[PDB]
Amino acid sequence: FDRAQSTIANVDPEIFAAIEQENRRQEDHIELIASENYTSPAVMAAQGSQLTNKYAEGYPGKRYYGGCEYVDVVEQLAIDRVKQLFGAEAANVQPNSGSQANQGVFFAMLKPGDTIMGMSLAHGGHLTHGSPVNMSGKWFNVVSYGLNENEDIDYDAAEKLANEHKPKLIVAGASAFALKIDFERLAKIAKSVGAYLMVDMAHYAGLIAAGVYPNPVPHADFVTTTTHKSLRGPRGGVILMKAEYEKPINSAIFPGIQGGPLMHVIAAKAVAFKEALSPEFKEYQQKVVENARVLAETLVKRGLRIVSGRTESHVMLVDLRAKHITGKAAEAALGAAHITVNKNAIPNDPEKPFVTSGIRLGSPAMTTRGFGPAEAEQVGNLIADVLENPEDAATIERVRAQVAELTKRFPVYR
Amino acid sequence: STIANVDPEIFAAIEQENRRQEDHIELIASENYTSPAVMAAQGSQLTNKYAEGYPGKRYYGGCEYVDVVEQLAIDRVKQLFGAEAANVQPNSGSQANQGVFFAMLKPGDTIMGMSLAHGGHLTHGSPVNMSGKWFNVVSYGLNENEDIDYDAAEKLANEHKPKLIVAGASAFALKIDFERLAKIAKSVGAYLMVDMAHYAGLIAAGVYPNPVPHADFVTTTTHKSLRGPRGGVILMKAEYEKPINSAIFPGIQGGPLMHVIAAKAVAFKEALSPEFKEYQQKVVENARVLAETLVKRGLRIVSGRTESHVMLVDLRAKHITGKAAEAALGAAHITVNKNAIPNDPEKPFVTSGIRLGSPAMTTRGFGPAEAEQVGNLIADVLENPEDAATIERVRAQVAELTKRFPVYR
Ligand SMILES: Cc1ncc(COP(=O)(O)O)c(CNCC(=O)O)c1O
Ligand SMILES: Cc1ncc(COP(=O)(O)O)c(CNCC(=O)O)c1O
Repeated sequence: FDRAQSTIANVDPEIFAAIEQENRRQEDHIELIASENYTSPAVMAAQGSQLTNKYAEGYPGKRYYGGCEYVDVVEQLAIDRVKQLFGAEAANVQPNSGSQANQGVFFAMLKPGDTIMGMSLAHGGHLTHGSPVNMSGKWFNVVSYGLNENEDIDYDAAEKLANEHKPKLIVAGASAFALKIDFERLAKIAKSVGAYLMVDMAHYAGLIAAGVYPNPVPHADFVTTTTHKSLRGPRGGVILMKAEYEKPINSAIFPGIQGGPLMHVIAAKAVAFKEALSPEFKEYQQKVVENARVLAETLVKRGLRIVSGRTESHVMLVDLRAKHITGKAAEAALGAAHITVNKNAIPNDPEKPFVTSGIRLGSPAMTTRGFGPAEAEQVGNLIADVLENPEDAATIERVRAQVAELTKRFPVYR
Repeated sequence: STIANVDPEIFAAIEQENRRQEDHIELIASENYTSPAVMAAQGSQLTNKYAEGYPGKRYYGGCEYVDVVEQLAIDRVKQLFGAEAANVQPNSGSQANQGVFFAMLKPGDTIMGMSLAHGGHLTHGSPVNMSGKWFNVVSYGLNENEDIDYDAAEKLANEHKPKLIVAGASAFALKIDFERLAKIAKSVGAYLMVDMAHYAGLIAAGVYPNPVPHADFVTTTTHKSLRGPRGGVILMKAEYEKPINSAIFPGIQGGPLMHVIAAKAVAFKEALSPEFKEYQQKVVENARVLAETLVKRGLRIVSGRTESHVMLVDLRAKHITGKAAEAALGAAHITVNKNAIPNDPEKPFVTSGIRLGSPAMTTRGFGPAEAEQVGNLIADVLENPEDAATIERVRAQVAELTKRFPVYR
């Protein structure tokens, strides 16, 4: 237990080597997975702290164990800051993940077998929004809604579904949707059938905090989110709720579905929220939206199609059919050229779910490492180059060579 | 980008918590001090990676190096406990338990677990926990001798026919007869799940009976006596590998915390060393000596002895409640927690006992002599909890101990 002797290299050479290779992989690859980001050294330092040694069951000033004076300060700062970030009436910063945040809401307000509404997985919804192989879909009755012919959210069909099936709770938000979501319209739909509105803003949370994407907080009963992704924090979850749901939400997280919170991660959440309150963060998110638009614009110029026809956020879904390539094949080829994306089903995808006709692209990560409009356009063209000739070794080589020039010029961690 | 520069408030709070861990003798049985190497791992850049799925079977590309990490964690924890399969992704012990429930049960099914009043955990069927709110819970407890009442448990099993039986505890000092519990479960066609969270480190070192050969599922925290990062693990027989893995993902979790899994692997590496078995031998020794010392001073140990890291102290002969004992001891910089004893005459928030554990103090270097001194220091406070002179004298001696035995050097 000497900090000079107990280093990863000294204790575990294998793990040391793996972490080192992952550090270099993060430098040497252009990351375009929309859910990924690079969190600050300050954030990482916090969850590498001795706060992992503390059991702090309960809430600030209301713990089961003693000695929680300082972790109470930590958690309350996290609570106050995330409340300030989104203008929420109350908050819970203990969810271990985005999944647990969502489950926390379900446990608080629902009973197994209740009917819920959520965006279909096939049209950009998340697993925890009602997938039959997820708890949300196996232990509850799920009625899903999707997009219309214009590839915008079909609010009319959702309203008809709400009146027909009378859900106890409506889930909104997405893992792969490029446009602004009309939270006010959804709140009216939910109120019209006496349902709760839960918005999962995990992907947009950073953009919302900077005010470059609509805030669901004034409209929703509950707002759940991850602290990683566009919020650029540590890996974990947060529940935002109206004051009237403070008691059941806090009780649901503990002792409902969790035990001792990860106080070291909560500290990291607090550091991330502090960063998110700065003017620099708003400037970062403005560049996130700009880079995403430029990336989508460039792909359209090269003959690709964007689902919904445009992006109004950090993310886009690219229809690949014009280049006669599957999402799976595109993901692999792009990967060989050191560009990380992920395959993703498009609306009415003619391919199998594990094959798909599209790729999901996001700008938060590349924006964090300093990419601007010019680089975003270059990346778009590099992507198209691979898509038009995915198995040509010479093409992959040329692109990988240019990617190397970008990553050397824009290092992630200095 | 340091915490001090970026977030002065959080930095100061962390520094204060560092000092608090040094300046207090920690006897909360679930607490420990994990190594700098472990902390460094979950402070790594692996927090930047989404790795939904399992090694070699991810949704996303670029998982080559986190795959090496997770598989090292899986292989090492399999080796530590002789398990046929393992899942190292649970975010906590609670999620580890929920993973098993989601895999094998449907809402409304009947389960058996140790009662909370007799040392069981929240996730073993508490009505305000998921385990107890969405399932029908039949609890079993201790007999008159304050050992597990296996006869009553077998009768309850035959009567209520649970689909699953949970064993393990948060506050039980004796060796649990896992083989007996397995026979019971098999007789009624029930699964046996053992939650070994408190004993996992002792079990890895072979100083406490291993439930793995006898149970269908063994869940645990990676913190506590195993001395790793905060998180959970499921160990399971090979025939249940698929439903368990599927239940963790995409069942109840999403992206695993790869930085914490790396920290788990480092902790498992440490637990495989000869130094760890020697550590756990000292853990058992110090707990026994602590219990022995308290008995000489007139206190009583629930179950009459300890065979592990933990003990539940009956405080009634000293005419002090667990609540008062915890408060007075805390003032003297000795951290314990109140705990109800079997047939406790006091209200649940008052109790007639305190739970004590040796893992934390053993980790910072306490031996048999220090364990005995701590026992006497505790008894001094218990016998005069409101005496200012007694609290100060004990605090001064505690200060002498924490200075000679620093947690982090
Ligand atoms: C919208 C949304 N909500 C929750 C999650 C998962 O949270 P986790 O911390 O992984 O339990 C996600 C995750 N999706 C990953 C991705 O889109 O790549 C999500 O999108
Ligand atoms: C036996 C047992 N099982 C699960 C847990 C909690 O896991 P967590 O990571 O907190 O969700 C515990 C926890 N107990 C606290 C204590 O005993 O002090 C446990 O003992």
